Amino acid sequence: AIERNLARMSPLVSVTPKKLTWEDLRPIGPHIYNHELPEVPYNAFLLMSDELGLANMTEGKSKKPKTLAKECLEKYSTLRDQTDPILIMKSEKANENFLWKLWRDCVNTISNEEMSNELQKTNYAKWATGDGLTYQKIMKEVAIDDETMCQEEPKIPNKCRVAAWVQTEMNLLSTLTSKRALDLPEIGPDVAPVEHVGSERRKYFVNEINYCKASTVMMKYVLFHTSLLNESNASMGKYKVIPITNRVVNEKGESFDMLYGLAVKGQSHLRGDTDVVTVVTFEFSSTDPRVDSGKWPKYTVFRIGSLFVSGREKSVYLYCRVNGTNKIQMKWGMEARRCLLQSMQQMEAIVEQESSIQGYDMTKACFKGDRVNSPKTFSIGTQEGKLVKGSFGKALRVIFTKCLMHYVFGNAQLEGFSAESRRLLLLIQALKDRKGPWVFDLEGMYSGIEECISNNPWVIQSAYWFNEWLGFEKEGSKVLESVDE
Amino acid sequence: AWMVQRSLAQEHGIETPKYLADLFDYKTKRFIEVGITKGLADDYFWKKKE
Amino acid sequence: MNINPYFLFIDVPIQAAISTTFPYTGVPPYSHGTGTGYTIDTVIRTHEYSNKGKQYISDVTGCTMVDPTNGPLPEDNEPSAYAQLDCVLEALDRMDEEHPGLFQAASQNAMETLMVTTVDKLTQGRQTFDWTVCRNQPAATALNTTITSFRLNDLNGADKGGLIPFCQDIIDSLDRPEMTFFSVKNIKKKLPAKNRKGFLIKRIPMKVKDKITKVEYIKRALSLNTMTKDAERGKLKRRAIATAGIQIRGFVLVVENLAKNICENLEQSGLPVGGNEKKAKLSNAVAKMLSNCPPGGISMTVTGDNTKWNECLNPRIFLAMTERITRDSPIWFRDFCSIAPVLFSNKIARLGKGFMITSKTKRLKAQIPCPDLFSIPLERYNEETRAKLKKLKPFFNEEGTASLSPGMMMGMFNMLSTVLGVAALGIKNIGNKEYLWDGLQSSDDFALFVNAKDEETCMEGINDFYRTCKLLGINMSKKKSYCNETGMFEFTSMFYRDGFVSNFAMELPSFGVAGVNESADMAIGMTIIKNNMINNGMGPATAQTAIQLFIADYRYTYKCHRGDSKVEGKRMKIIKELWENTKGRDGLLVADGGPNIYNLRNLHIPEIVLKYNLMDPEYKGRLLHPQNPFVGHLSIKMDYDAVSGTHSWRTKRNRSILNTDQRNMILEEQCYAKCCNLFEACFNSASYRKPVGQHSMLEAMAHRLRMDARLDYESGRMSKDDFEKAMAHLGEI
Amino acid sequence: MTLAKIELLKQLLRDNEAKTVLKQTTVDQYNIIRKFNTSRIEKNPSLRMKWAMCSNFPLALTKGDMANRIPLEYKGIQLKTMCSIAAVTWWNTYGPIGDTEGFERVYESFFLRKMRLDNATWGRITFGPVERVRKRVLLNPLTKEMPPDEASNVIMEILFPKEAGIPRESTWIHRELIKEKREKLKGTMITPIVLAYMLERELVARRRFLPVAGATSAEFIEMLHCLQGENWRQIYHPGGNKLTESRSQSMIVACRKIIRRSIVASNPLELAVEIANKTVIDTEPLKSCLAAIDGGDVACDIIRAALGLKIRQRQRFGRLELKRISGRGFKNDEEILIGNGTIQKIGIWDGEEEFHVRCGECRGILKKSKMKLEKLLINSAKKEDMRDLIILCMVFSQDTRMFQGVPMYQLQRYFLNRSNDLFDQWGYEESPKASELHGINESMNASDYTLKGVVVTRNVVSITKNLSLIKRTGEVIMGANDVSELESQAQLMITYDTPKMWEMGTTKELVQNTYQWVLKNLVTLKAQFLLGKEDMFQWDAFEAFESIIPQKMAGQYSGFARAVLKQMRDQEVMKTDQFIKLLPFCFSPPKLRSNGEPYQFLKLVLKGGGENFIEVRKGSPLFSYNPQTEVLTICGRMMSLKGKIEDEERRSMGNAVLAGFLVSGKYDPDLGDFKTIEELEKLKPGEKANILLYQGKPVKVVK
RNA sequence: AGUAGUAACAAG
Repeated sequence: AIERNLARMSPLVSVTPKKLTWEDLRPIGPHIYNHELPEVPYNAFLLMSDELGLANMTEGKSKKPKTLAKECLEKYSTLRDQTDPILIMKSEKANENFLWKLWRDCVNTISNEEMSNELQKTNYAKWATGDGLTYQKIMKEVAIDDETMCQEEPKIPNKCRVAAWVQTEMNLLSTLTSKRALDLPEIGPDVAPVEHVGSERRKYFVNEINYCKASTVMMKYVLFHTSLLNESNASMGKYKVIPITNRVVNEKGESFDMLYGLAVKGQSHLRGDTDVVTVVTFEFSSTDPRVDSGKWPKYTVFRIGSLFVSGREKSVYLYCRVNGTNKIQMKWGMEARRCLLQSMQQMEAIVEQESSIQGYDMTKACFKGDRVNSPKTFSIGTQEGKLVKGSFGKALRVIFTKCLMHYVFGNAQLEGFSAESRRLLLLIQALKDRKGPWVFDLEGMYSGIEECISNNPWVIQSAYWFNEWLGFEKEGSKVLESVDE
Repeated sequence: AWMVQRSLAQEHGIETPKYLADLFDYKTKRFIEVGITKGLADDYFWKKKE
Repeated sequence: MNINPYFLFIDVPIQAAISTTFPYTGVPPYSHGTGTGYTIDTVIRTHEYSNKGKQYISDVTGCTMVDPTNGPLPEDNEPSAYAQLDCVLEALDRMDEEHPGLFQAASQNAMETLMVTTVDKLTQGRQTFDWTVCRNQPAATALNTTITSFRLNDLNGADKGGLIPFCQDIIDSLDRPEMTFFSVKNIKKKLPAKNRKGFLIKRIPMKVKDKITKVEYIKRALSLNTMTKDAERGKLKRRAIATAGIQIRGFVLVVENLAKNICENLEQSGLPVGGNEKKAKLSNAVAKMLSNCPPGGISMTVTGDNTKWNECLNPRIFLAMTERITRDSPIWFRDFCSIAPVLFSNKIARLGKGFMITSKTKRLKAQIPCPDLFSIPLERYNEETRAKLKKLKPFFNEEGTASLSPGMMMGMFNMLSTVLGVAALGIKNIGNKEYLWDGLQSSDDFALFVNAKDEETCMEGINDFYRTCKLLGINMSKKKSYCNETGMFEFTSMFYRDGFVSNFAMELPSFGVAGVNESADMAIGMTIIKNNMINNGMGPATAQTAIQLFIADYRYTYKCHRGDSKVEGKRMKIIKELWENTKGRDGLLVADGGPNIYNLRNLHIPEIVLKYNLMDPEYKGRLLHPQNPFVGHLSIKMDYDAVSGTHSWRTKRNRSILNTDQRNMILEEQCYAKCCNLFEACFNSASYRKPVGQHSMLEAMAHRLRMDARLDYESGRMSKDDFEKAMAHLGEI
Repeated sequence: MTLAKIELLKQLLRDNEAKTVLKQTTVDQYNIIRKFNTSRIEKNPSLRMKWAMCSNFPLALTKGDMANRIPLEYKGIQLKTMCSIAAVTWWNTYGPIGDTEGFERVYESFFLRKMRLDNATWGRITFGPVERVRKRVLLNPLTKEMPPDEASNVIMEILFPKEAGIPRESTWIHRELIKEKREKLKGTMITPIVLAYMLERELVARRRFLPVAGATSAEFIEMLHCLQGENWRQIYHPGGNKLTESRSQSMIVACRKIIRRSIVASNPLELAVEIANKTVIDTEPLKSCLAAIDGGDVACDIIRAALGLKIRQRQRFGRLELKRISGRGFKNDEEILIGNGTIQKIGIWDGEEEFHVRCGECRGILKKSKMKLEKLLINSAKKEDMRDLIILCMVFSQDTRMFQGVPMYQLQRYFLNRSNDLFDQWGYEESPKASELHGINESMNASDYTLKGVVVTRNVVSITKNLSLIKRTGEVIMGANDVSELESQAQLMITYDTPKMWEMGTTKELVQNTYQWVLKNLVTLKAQFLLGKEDMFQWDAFEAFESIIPQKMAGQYSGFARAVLKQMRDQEVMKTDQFIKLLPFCFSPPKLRSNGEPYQFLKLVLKGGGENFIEVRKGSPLFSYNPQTEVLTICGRMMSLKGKIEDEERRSMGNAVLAGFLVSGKYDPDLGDFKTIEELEKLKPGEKANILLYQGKPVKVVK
């Protein structure tokens, strides 16, 4: 019955097999190179590479957040007591006076002798919080008779182009600093040889990540979201100020307490998981927003003073922005520490496989090198259109940063992109391995990938990097096609 | 019925019967099994003894 | 120098570095608002694939029924629901030829299980559409309302104990002219508020009573409650999922248990096997096809993916599958297995909340329900929703639901559909051509191996597989599927490369705090770290870091940081005192601000058992106080090992909803709780073992407490008075 | 207590709502009404926990006498109202010091895990390849293993003896275990439900599939995470006692794995002694295991003879235990139709054999031929021992009457339970009429119509160089090729106290380690190949590689490989990746054709599964090379060949594929199809042919 | 405003 039906079924019904080649692999996401589109703006919750922590010295033991923010601002008093600023940049629908009035409200409320961190429910605070902006729930009988009411056409994400800042964020976050941010607790004593090897490995692996810039940024998100989640439950009705705090230790072991800025929590009667609480982020930065103006259309920047770094006064600005978040995004911020495990497992797997080859623990050999072996080098990136090698430690920081960016720019667009582009990735591996891969509808794959490329900076920059990497593989493919034949 | 049979046997300090008993005298501390045959009584008696 | 993360793939292959391509540290996409737009898409698209077939109005329900089975064959590469019965039966005959006693043996195992299976077996299926209240409830709650409702219309099949008399009453309750039942109703009580309108609708619920006509009840029994799937990974757009009623559940269990018994024996099945046992089975299946390959010929693996799985597969085909499978079995069991497909064949789909309309000028919003969905011009709905409501018209019902004969929405038949997917794999060759296909199947996802002398014939074999699957109602996604020479492939997110490579990012969300309690989550947290070392390829350095990161997250969640640290808090103020009071500080648990003694070697040992020798006698006494108030009512998806101390506590029930006073809801919940606790006091084994008896629950307790009184008197526990008072109280009852 | 229950029952029944519940609800339906929850299933517990801890009073307190001991506040901290998390900490700090006597006896199972770890001694760590076989294993060691149905009845008799119901046979069977735990679990004040869990975890078996390598036993599986990875080994010695049956399996696995190595090398007996001296089954040596245990198999007797001990000619068939009186058997893979109607490959034992039998208490003598029970002299004993003795001997004999009446351990388990199928299909005959002899029927009683070939009576070496045990008469009893080739997993750890422990390893371990040894010494090996003719081929390291290769094809591959390498040697067409790939196959003594040319091959197959093969032309799962990056992939692991490849090697592969063949030009359609192995071997010298190296690269090759 | 993205929240 099957063979009779298949014979009498239309031949138009078919799988349509086409053998894949390099020329068929067209660069994904053509629209991201079109300069006629607007370049993708910065849309993260807090600043990352552009951050500036007003570093205050401490004993190295936990204190209250308001007392900490008070003492940090005390030590940099010129910036605290600024009432005549310079407006450098403004967002489209922002307000200069309300944001500045709110900034002063935060600095004054934190500086005072009282215990309460509650801000007064002012006209400037109510605007930046979004007071009474919800629509009123009327009865169904009234709405049916009302001819003016309609179902809204839903907003669709913008179609943006490649912004240069996403590359810069990746570069700077991957770089090493002299500042350890991680708060890793104690474990049991090492009895077994495996535990001795693992703990010896951690010295190389953990310090490599801990000293980098991305890890200090990670811990800022974690500690902020933890305190933001607590205030969201414990103070639903109240408008409150929350300091952007982080503790830091240097190579010699002396503890610094960093104040990256202040943030205004809005009213947070968060019943549902997706329900939103507005958060207005006032953050310090040395970055001049006029240098790369397309990065900062969401932000309202004030020039608030200067600090003597090197031999000259660097301008200290104040990046003000109305932002938002929900119970889930706050919770996944508290569990942002797992970015270590995803990167550390992946790179330890290489050390273990390399240890199997040479018969001993190849941890030091991979990082620093040894008597027998050279250091493990990876193709880290490009420079004027040619490959550049990076050390084992850099590759770990690159992959750690990659896993942090998955959180910072984590949404449906990244899920669908990474999921559907993985199919295309594995086909490239088949062409590299010379397995002779075939495809049934190649434009169907691209349809699934390219719909997800919209206004997520990491999805757009990944599409740029995918096409760059694809080019270097295509260059290497010319070697294999001239083998034997 | 089994809960009754086990509770009695456990309290008095005796072994529980394998079959489900029909009666139990408190003074004797012995389970009882009733049978209503038609023909001979001794024929049905020794069948139960097996 | 610009950094590139993809450049890692130059040195390392993609399967080796597959964990990097899974962004699981990020936030998953949650659904917002109504799911009616997503549900209506599925209803339209299901009919879109079956519209060329027979249409007819059902005389029972009064609904538009579409039937693609034995319909016109497809003449294009769109999703076809047009399955051919003879083609399905030939694939099953081929299976029965290769696997002889398997069809009738699986039927008897399912049949003998059915006979032993009780009604309480139903109370373990997560959410269930409670037909009484018309909203999703737990399986136990939804079942209990149905048993009590059935008693009001003279249906005491549940009382007999077995699943058969309960299922007999379900099919008989369709014949009833009226259906009296217990239901819930609101009490809109006004109160003054300080918010815009200046009032508040304080809704109070309570147990009332209702009656439904024969036809309207049949619809409720056949209904599927729909809703958007939150937190779905690796996908851009959201989608709808259905949840069926308590009636169909009894029959589905049997049909799935039947297909389970077939699946286990099939060599190319993904289900019911899982974890390491799957990885064992699949690696054996791949090893054969590599050594089966001819000399000089090519073996090619297809990374499979089927589009519109649930939407195209028809219940009428699954009815025919049960009729073939249960050949030698008796007529009653043939009729039992046939019921579940029949209910799916005549099902109705509920359409969620509805759609919201708003005026931005006035800043006013309003939810339009599904009954009042067309009570409004279609121009007032948006451009995309307008086209959906027009296509829905023929299938739309008066009570705000949609008829849906074809498809499954979210089909419960995973096992039975896997058999149908394996049935396609069982053909192996068509037209005696120079190839031999085989594969692996796990409901929707598959993986097809194709041995042949040259790759031009392999693709023709894949083309023959594609076309054969269309005859069964299975549509291979040309967009998402792909193929290559054997050596590497993907199947159920498991990536093969001369052997299955580990993927750590898949299990990464489990590493956090579980959410049960301090004692349990500690045991879980170490076990998760312990299992991932064994299975998912976590090395010792990353394993030890996972220990560290767990204690950090554990301490910040439960607010139980080290006693020596200066971290202020409500709990921490007492921990600092306990740190000073206790001598053996290593004996303290992490929940009481103690030190973390866990390492790789001792993950399998409970913390209370680890630290027992280092504890103080006063501390362990308080921690292990046998009658403490924190340890509630316990009763014997994964499991763990942990000592039941004071940290084994329970969270509050989620009752505080939008000014909803639920006093009467909790009264019913306490009424059953009081009755069950006293039964557990009388019968101590009831917590451990399942009690049995068709007789009354009072009668079991009354006859028990009489024998307790008699034996207490004679042995000499009670006095002459207390026995006479006790015997007096029972005389009343 | 009884008075308190009745008073509460009366006062509960006064309420009309509760009265309607207790009367209508059945004892079956108790299970349903216990789980009645009106609120909702929590779809995000990790979120809701973190959310609940931020709020004031998330926890719940049970209403009782002890719950009122906690105050409403303590030093400005609101404890209860439901309660806060601070209430839990307050209890442990300033609460009632309760009774914790018998805590160690209740949680006895968990303290045994601790003392196993505490008393254990950790051995060496070694980094290298590990073949992890995914097998079903026991997770934790039990007190006494049972099914869940039988275990629950034993737990019921201990904790709730009044509510047991019908007394099962298990009550009588496991009577000493009930009595023991009854006396232990008594003085404790911990809830019965907690005790029932702890008894279940030390009785009901938790068996799950896990990746295992050399350690199957439960005391090892509980540490499995620390024992081994995919790329490292950790020697571990768990504390406490160990089962003799667990030492018996690893003893058999140890001796088998020594034999498989030593067969290949010249003077097998020398290596057999050398390795068996320095083998350690966990802690005890192999010598002591072979001396202490009176069991083993074919392999153990060969090693016993090699080391110089008595040879226990014994065979354990599960519950049955035999000892050899006389005769030898040989295995034959034949397909027998079982009575139910199924085809099954079962190894039948040929020839006449005679065994001294013993099954528990009962004893006897066996006599059998190929698929027959000729005689079965046995003694009088208990009914269960005599029944098992007769059934296990009938299954062991492999009689047609046994098969026609329904792989050997599966037949054992079937006929142990369902014996009525066997006794009917077997048949009957007249009893012996001697004074001492008697007969018995199906029910194990004295009868006239006895079973066919069953009688109940009242009365009760040197070793060769090539590993085969010879009597003084000249007849041989064991053999090198008489051992099973089933390389099963060892129950306990097996340490070879040698520099060459890898040599007793798995296929892929040996394949990986061998090619690694070639790569390290590729400077000296490749240099000497243009000087030494047949000096390199016979190297110490390649003996272990030949033990992987099947004995039948081992010689043909050496003749093939040496000739392919000699083309690269004599003529100016050297490939380094091919030199690495084929060199391990050249150790074996070569076996050419009748012509003088070697046997041509596509793929060189190795032992254990269809994954394990080397491809001569193409890459393979075990071996492949990538000339773009110069990355050699061995069993997943990637090594670099950079700095050790010649500048003229840029050169087609077809020159180093077939022995006595070279590439003239490229694919010529006029010749026709691609020529297979048989077609290529049968061509004349000086004759052209088309060859496909790997799907995509065709070549024109001349002899 | 903003979060966010095929529809919501911005208290009921």
